[PDB]
Amino acid sequence: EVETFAFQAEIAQLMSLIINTFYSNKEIFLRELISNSSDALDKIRYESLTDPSKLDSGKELHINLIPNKQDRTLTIVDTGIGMTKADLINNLGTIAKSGTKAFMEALQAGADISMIGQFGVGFYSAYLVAEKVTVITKHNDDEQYAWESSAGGSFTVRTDTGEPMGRGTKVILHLKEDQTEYLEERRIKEIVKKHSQFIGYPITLFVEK
Amino acid sequence: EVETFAFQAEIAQLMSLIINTFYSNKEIFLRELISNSSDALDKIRYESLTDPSKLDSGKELHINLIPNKQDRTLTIVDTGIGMTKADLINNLGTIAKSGTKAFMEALQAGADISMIGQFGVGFYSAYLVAEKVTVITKHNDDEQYAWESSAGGSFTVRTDTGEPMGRGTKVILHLKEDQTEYLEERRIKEIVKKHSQFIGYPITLFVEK
Ligand SMILES: CCOc1ccc(-c2snnc2-c2cc(Cl)c(O)cc2O)cc1
Ligand SMILES: CCOc1ccc(-c2snnc2-c2cc(Cl)c(O)cc2O)cc1
Ligand SMILES: [Mg+2]
Repeated sequence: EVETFAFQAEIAQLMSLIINTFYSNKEIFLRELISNSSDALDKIRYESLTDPSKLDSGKELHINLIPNKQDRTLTIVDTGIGMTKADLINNLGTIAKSGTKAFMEALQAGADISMIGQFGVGFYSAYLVAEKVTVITKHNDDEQYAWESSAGGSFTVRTDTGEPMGRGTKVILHLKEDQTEYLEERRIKEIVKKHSQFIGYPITLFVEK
Repeated sequence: EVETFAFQAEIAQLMSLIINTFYSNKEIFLRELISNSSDALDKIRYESLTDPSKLDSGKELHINLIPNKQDRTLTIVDTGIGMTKADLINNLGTIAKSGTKAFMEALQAGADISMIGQFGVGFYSAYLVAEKVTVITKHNDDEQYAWESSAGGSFTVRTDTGEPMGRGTKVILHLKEDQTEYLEERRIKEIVKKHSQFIGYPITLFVEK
C-alpha cells in the first residue's frame, strides 16, 4: 500500500538548510504555495482552451485556505491541473536538483531564503513552518495520490483514500508548535494581502467554529 | 503558405495599451522574455529527467542574446521545450485572455506595466521596444514555425524556412527607431545584471563586428 522513497541528496540538503537556518521571515511559505497553485490553475485553464472536457472534473478555478486549530493544520486547496504519481515522485513536478544547486550558489552570492521561488523549489519553503507536509493530488489522467514527508531524508506515496477531490492539489501543513500564528485569520489575511494580492483566481479564507 | 489570424479582442487591447501608454521603464521587456526562456528551459529539463532522448535535439540548455545594429534587431534564443503550432496560435502558450483581464483590473488598482509578468502575459511587453516581433519555435513533436506580428490586430504563422534550430524558441525584436539602446553591449549587460542575475541557465551576450 505505502511506498517509501529517498529524496535525492540535493533535495535532502535543501530541506535541511530550510529547517536548520535561522531565518525569521517564514511567512513567505504561503506566497510560494499560492504561486504553485496559480501555476497549476493556469495549466488546466490553458489545456481547457482547446479541450473543454478537461473541466468535466470541475469548472471552478480557485484556491481555498483552510486553517484548523484543533488539528494544527493549514491546508491550501486548489482545483488546478493536478500531478500524476510520476510527477509527485519526481519532486512534485519541479526541477529540484538543478534548482537546489542554483539556490545554494545564490545563497553564497548573498541571496536570502525568500528568493527560493526564483530557483523553482518554493514548495520546500513549507518546511519553514510545517513539521510534516501532506500533498494530495488528482490529475484527470490518473488516480488520487497522497505524498507525505516529515523530512529526514524520505517521503511516502500511496493511493489516497480520503475524500475525492475532483481535480487539483491539496497541501496540508502540519504546523510546528511555535508556528500557530499561521492559523489566525488576521495573520493569513495580512500575508495574502502583502504577497498574493494579484493572483488571478479567487482565494477564499475559510473560518472556523 | 502564410496564415493570418486576428488576435482575440482582449489581446489586441493589451497590445494597444502597451504601445500607446506613456511608460518610461521599457527595459523590463528583456526580463520578461528571459523569464519565458527560463520557463521553457525548465520544461525540457523536467521532461528529460524521465526521457533523456528528449535532449537528442540538443543537450545544452541556455539562452543567447544577439544584437545586430545593421538589421536593428535584438534576438533572444533559447534551447527550451519549444511550442507546437497550436500553442503558438493560442497566444504563444499563455492564458492571455484571462491574464489580460486581471492585468487591466490591476492597472486600475494602481499597478504598473512592470508587473505584467504577474498576469502571465509578459511576452507582449516586447512591444514596448519592438515595432515587429518574430517568434521562430521548434518542439520535438512538430515542425519549425514562425509567428510574426506588427500589432494592429493580426499575426501570421508559417512553416519556417530559416536555419533549423534543433529545439527551442527564438524571439526576434525589430526595434523601434528610438529604442536602439537595447543593441548596446553595456546596456544589455546592465539590464541582465539588474533583473536576470539569478536565472539558472547561461546567458551569453554575443558581440558584433
Ligand atoms: C515552479 C512551480 O512548479 C510547479 C507548480 C505547480 C505544480 C503542480 S501541477 N499540479 N499541482 C501542482 C501543485 C504543486 C504544489 Cl507543490 C502546490 O503547492 C500546488 C499545486 O497545485 C507543479 C510544479
Ligand atoms: C507565463 C510564461 O508562459 C510561457 C513561457 C514560455 C513558453 C514557451 S514553450 N516554448 N517556448 C516558449 C517560449 C515563449 C516565449 Cl514568448 C519566449 O519569449 C521564449 C520561449 O522559450 C510558453 C509559455
Ligand atoms: Mg512563474
